[PDB]
Amino acid sequence: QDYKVAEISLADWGRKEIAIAETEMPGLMALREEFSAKKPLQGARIAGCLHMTIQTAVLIETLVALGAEVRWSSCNIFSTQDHAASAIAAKGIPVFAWKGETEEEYWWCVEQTLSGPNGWTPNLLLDDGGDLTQVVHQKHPKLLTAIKGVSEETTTGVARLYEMAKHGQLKIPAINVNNAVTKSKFDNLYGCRESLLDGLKRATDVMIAGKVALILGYGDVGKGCAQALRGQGATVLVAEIDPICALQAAMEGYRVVTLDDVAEQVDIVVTATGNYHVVTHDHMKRMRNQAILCNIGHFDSEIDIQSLKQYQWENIKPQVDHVIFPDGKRIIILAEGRLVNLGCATGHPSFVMSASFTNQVLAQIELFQNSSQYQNQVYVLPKVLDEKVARLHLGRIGAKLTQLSNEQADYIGVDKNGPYKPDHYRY
Amino acid sequence: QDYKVAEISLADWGRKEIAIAETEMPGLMALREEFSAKKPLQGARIAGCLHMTIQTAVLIETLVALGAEVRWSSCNIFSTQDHAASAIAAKGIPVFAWKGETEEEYWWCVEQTLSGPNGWTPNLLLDDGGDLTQVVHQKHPKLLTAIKGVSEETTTGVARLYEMAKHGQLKIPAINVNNAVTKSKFDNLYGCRESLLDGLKRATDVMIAGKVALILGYGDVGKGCAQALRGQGATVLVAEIDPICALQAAMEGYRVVTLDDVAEQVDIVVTATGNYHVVTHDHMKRMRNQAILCNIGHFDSEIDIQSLKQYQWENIKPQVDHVIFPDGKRIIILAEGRLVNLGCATGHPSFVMSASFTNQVLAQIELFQNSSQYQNQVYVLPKVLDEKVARLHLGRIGAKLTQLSNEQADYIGVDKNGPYKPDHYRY
Ligand SMILES: NC(=O)c1ccc[n+]([C@@H]2O[C@H](COP(=O)([O-])OP(=O)(O)OC[C@H]3O[C@@H](n4cnc5c(N)ncnc54)[C@H](O)[C@@H]3O)[C@@H](O)[C@H]2O)c1
Ligand SMILES: NC(=O)c1ccc[n+]([C@@H]2O[C@H](COP(=O)([O-])OP(=O)(O)OC[C@H]3O[C@@H](n4cnc5c(N)ncnc54)[C@H](O)[C@@H]3O)[C@@H](O)[C@H]2O)c1
Repeated sequence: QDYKVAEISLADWGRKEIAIAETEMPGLMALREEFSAKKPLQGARIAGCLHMTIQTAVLIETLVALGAEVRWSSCNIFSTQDHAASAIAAKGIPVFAWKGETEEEYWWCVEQTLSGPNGWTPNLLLDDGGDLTQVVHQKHPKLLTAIKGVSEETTTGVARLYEMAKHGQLKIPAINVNNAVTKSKFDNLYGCRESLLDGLKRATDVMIAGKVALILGYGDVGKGCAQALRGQGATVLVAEIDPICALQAAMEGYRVVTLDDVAEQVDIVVTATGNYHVVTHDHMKRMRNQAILCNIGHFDSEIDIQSLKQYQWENIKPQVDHVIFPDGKRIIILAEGRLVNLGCATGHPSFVMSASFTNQVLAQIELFQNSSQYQNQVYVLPKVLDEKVARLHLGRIGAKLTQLSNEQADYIGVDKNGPYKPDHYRY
Repeated sequence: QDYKVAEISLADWGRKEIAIAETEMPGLMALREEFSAKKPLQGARIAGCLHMTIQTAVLIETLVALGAEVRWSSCNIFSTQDHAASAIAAKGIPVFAWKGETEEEYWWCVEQTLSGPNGWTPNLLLDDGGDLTQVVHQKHPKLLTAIKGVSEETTTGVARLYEMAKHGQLKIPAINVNNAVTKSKFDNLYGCRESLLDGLKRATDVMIAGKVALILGYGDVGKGCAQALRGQGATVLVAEIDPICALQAAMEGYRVVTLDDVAEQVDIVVTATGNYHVVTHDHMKRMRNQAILCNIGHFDSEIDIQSLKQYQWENIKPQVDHVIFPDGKRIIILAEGRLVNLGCATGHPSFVMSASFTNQVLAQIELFQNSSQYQNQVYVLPKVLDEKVARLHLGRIGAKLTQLSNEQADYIGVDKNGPYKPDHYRY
């Protein structure tokens, strides 16, 4: 068995939910219809490290339908949906992922995607968070020469690529999929606007209405989280280090505050910073009894979980834990500080993951075909492809585009078929 | 009298409202405090073409306090606040602006800023919409050699600059002030979110709640307009030519439709496209009795007002008119299709105009000092100045910034004092 999953017999349940998700993912299904005959990824050998969800299974099978061979692992120890991994494993696709991995099992799973039977080695990386990129660069540099490039899913992974490039550590071309508009401004924002609530509500019977909720970070994710909780009747506080993002939050009616000031006043804390130890031991000590603490940023290091090692952890149910302080006060921590929407729920819904993953497929096609035209730097896909991604998703939600006349295209200086905005337009 | 205004005796009223606006405009007052002693604009001779409002008077006096000599005109025939122009005129600053100019008077006013007593000629342009830039390039090309550059306020003006550059018509450096983040994402969005309602409510006793309102265009302005009307209980429809902006509107719960389809179904139509003849005669013929039609984009050419020339126009009150169709049906048109928030009300509130105009002052300083380092192209101010603008406005609305620790700055790859985002971050 060239796979490792929890229970293979969950495959039929996974297939059923995959069939449903396909009908919510028109971008991926359109790429199959456009490309599955020509097979533009025949000869592609993709090592993938990205949350093994039902939506990711549709990504995997789209890559396969386009001719790729892949080997897959998840980029988080709690984010796998076992029945999704099983459905993929049942198709014969090598996948190494289950919900609740140890850290040792996590890195073993990543390692399994770098080599397969018969001397299989990847010529492409598909990464979400930079761990697979890290492993190849730091531990298998012999693989780097045959890797055409990496396409990277998330903000934290791109930050790691930027730092590698700055220091001359990046040795392959990189496509920043996060900063496709149809990713960052949809997945990160609208996806989290729904899936933060999913994780919070599955984990606890805590009411949102009337609570004081603090969001750390007001980037694309924090913007969605703030919208989510405000709609449900919470008083929403925001912390920011960036004065432009702080001003945006203030102009939406949020008080912009520091956790140092407000730790005693909050019922719910959501870290969305992409940063390190924004919630410290003293904050958690100061938090009220039964306060809820979770992280929706990529790595659990947003919270200094290590400071809680000596307290009793009393498990409530899977991925919901009480940490009991010596004075008897308790806090509720979700998923041990790992990504809450994927640890305590099922991640983003299918429709918005389709926009992200259509971008992923196009990046893989571009790297596989034209990696020779790229240097060892970070790039984004051109705006014409970004607009194509949006176009492919309009029909599902019944949106009808107006067509420019010739004089209207000339008036604003665009082609009738786009692209419709200057390169640095921010939407 | 080196000025032309409506009634100079309104100056004391203008001074009173200017004093109030100063307390809402901390960015401009901070630049006075930082720079009024060193006078970085001593020797600057600015021709300005920008809505002569109370907020613009604070801009003008900030430039003057920094050492500039200016001559001012408005960029719209209805947008001047007569008492603001009078307060400026009373200070001895040459200004040529009144509410309700004819088109001949409008262009005469622009012409007055290009020459003053004693052979005064500008060495800097400050433009909002591109009309002043057009006049200098097309009718006074002798002035171009001594003009250090132009800073441009709005989306439509930047579009005109881009087209000039593409064809080799741009003969001075240009600073795109619109695409400072602290302008486009604040002024265009939050400003219009308030000032569309201002104009609509001052013009008519029309209730928003229960109405079907159509916004043409879902860029920064249309986004604010949609938010405004939705908060007040209207069913909000959106039209778009750009599939990314259409998808954004759909993901906020707006039906994305064409005016060709829905003309008979709408109570209110707001053009926010920056484009040409998006509302045609047939649309207006099809609109219901007492339907309200207005434009919040820069030029009245969004609506083919010319098609209504032969119908009776029955004035309701200043800038509110009935157009009576031969079948007896009437539509209400605001400000003859000119900018509704400035024609039927007073434009954006002071706080957000401060962020825009602080950017304007910094662009003028940069052009005056360093125009030699620029070619005849369009540029934006660097992100460090954009962040400074936001920083200067945080105190007024009580927002408290978190400070990065050293390890946190290193973790995300930024300096503790910024800039905090990559150059192409979209906020
Ligand atoms: N859970 C999900 O489904 C999901 C989806 C996309 C991204 N992410 C992850 O979420 C994180 C945020 O993503 P994003 O796209 O919003 O990034 P972003 O850079 O757009 O937003 C992060 C924000 O955090 C702020 N910040 C940084 N340090 C801070 C501190 N100490 N205190 C307060 N604010 C601070 C920054 O100023 C910035 O505005 C990343 O780790 C990203 O990989 C998660
Ligand atoms: N009233 C104000 O206070 C104010 C403030 C800022 C800008 N403006 C003006 O408003 C206009 C829009 O500014 P913006 O910053 O939102 O620009 P933008 O480019 O961000 O938004 C314009 C949008 O209109 C869409 N569009 C173009 N042609 C269309 C058509 N035929 N049908 C439907 N949609 C169409 C474009 O796709 C785009 O998304 C410009 O003229 C700008 O100068 C007015």
